[PDB]
Amino acid sequence: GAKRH
Amino acid sequence: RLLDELTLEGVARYMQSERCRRVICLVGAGISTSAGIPDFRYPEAIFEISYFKKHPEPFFALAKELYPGQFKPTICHYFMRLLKDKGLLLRCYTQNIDTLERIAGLEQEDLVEAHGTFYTSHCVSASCRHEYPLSWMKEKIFSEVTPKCEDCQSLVKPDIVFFGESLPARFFSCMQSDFLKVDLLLVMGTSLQVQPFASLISKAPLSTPRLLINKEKAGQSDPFLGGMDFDSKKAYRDVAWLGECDQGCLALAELLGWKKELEDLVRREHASIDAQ
Ligand SMILES: *C(=O)CCCCCCCCCCCCC
Ligand SMILES: [Zn+2]
Repeated sequence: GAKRH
Repeated sequence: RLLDELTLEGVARYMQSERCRRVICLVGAGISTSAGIPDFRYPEAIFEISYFKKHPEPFFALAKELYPGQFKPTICHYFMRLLKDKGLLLRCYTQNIDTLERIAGLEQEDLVEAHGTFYTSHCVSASCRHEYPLSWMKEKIFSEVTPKCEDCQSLVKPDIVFFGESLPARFFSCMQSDFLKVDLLLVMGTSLQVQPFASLISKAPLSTPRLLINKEKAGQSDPFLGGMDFDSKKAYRDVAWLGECDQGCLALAELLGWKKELEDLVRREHASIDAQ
């Protein structure tokens, strides 16, 4: 989904 | 097992074979460090969208301090330009926002800018969304003036994906089609720690060879948590070349008989940029 680290 | 040997030499022989027609590159910050763009490897909020919405000034202050003095693509970028020009490049997925792929001559059709780009900026107001070029963004950043829209005075934001934001729609539509038909994955300058970008490696067919050019081995499955398998007795398709991206691409070019072509291209393009 979203930009994740 | 399409590689005859799990080495750079084996990948080079594979790319010269009839079977290798469609190459996808996956690239990250390690392909731009030799161009002066820093790899960034509470303080992590400066790139998270929730804080940026609350206070955008520290991001634009940071952007001024880290804006590169010149935009000169690296040997790695021009290796991808050779892939395009030789008809091998299906797509370059980049985590980078620095526009160097475009300057090296990759076209928007060639590129999935998975994390956005500074190449363009937009007013954030839903009803306006006026677009601004990097020239305009650069002068607002360097004037230490928070960029505001000239039509509605809302904030103007570079077209980058902040942490916590969804990736662009084009990332998912391209990946759904590209990875059905990829002959070779070239993974350069990324340690595959950012999601969902890193999951791209597991989308290729299980028979597709994957070359990692990077300072460290990356993408292996975590022993606690489609992973790369370089060194097990079952390793059959993944190769790790450990070093600087420029040197790895120069080595692969030489094996392909492209070394003179790559050197001539870099020198001429760099001379042209230096002359602007
Ligand atoms: C997600 O990984 C994107 C992170 C964006 C970092 C922004 C840093 C700002 C400095 C970039 C200026 C150079 C671009 C022309
Ligand atoms: Zn506006």
